[PDB]
Amino acid sequence: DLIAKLSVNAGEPIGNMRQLHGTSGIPAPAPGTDSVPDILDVWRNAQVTLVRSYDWVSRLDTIDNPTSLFPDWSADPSDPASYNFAATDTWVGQTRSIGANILFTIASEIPANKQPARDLAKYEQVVENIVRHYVCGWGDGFENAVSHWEFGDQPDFGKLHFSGTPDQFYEMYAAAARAVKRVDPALKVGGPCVAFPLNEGPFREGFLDYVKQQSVPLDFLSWMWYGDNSRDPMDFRTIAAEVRAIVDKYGFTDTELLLSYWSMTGIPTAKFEDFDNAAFLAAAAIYMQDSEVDKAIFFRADTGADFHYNFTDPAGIFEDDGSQNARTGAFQLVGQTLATTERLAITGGDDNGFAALAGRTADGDTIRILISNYAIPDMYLTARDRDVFEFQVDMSLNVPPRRVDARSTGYSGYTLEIGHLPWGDGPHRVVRYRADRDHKGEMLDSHEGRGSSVTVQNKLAVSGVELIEITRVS
Repeated sequence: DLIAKLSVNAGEPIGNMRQLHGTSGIPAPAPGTDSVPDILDVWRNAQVTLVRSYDWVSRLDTIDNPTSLFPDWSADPSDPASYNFAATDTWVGQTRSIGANILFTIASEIPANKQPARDLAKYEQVVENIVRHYVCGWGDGFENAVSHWEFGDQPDFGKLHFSGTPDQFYEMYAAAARAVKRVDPALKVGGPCVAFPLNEGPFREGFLDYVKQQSVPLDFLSWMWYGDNSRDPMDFRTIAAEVRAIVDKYGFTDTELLLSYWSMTGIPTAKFEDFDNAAFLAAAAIYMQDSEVDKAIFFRADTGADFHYNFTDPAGIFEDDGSQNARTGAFQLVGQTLATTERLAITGGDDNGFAALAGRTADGDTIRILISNYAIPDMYLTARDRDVFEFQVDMSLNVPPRRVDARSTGYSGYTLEIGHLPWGDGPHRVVRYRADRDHKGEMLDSHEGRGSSVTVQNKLAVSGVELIEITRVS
């Protein structure tokens, strides 16, 4: 029995906690998409802070399409009646009602249609009034509902998401950026959602070169990463460092890095245990808290019901019927930890999958200590002959060298000493929540005590996630 030894100083912040708990997916029914469960309250309890809109039925299709935001491209682009906002309005309102911001992805109806825009001038006008609808109340719209506007989704994923040329993609990006900034310079615009971020190409170097040479705004560079071929929660930090270096190389030192998709698996035939995945995503969140990632979108916090490809994506962490499990439990405990504002020092975790993170709320009355015990499986600790991952859709991408020395320490439990509780030595409450092979994030036990220090110990086998919550008792 190997027992990890953790210590937290609860009385002094080391710095600000960074709110990286973004996600994508459909949280509740909307007109025309009413078959999905209502899980919006779970997003609220998880303290989701950012929602990518791409998986909604909220596409700006480049041909005529009833479900598109502009369904008839012959219609008057100045008339609100020409726009189809109803379902998107519902999802925007749902997202704002839980206090989350929106990353609105401007994209065609992938995969049914990936053609570029036929009429760039009209495309630009239509993008601008979509923005005005969600930012300036245009056409019975919202005020300041969408802070981030993304153009693109995996243009380098073969021709499966974009069938135009790179030049056509770049001009479309510039039109969208012009329209967003014309509505409100304070809005953030970016792209292109690189699918293969360690691969040179027209949508990495060629995209950065274009926005530089043509002086196009780029508030964030967006990209994706999945753990399919590593199962290593460290990957997101590793990739972000490399992306940061390439973006800086083009002079874009103020541009943020936005992780538009991240998941243990992104291959639609991937197989995994619920509890392994839960521990992975908690460890990944902890590791990327110290990284070049500035904003992150977990893929995907719903049932995986995909109304574009018309299947159930296994990356959807909820059960088909909306019910909960270890993944949804870990998702909530992570978000609650990331919602603290003052990060606290925790010492004794490691970089081989026993990840720990501590923080306290702004009012000082709640300490949260998040612990994931995750083990990279043995078969993923073998170095590859060649650091390229090949998969069927036949495609290939560059992957980082595997961390062959990152085998789990194999802890079976932990003891945790929290000192200097900030409200003093009076009454406090200790509550523990667990997501593992037997639990879905619910509370396991609790007690009340006194003193400015508290010691907590538990068995916590690999593939388990635990949240320790310490509160002042009134």
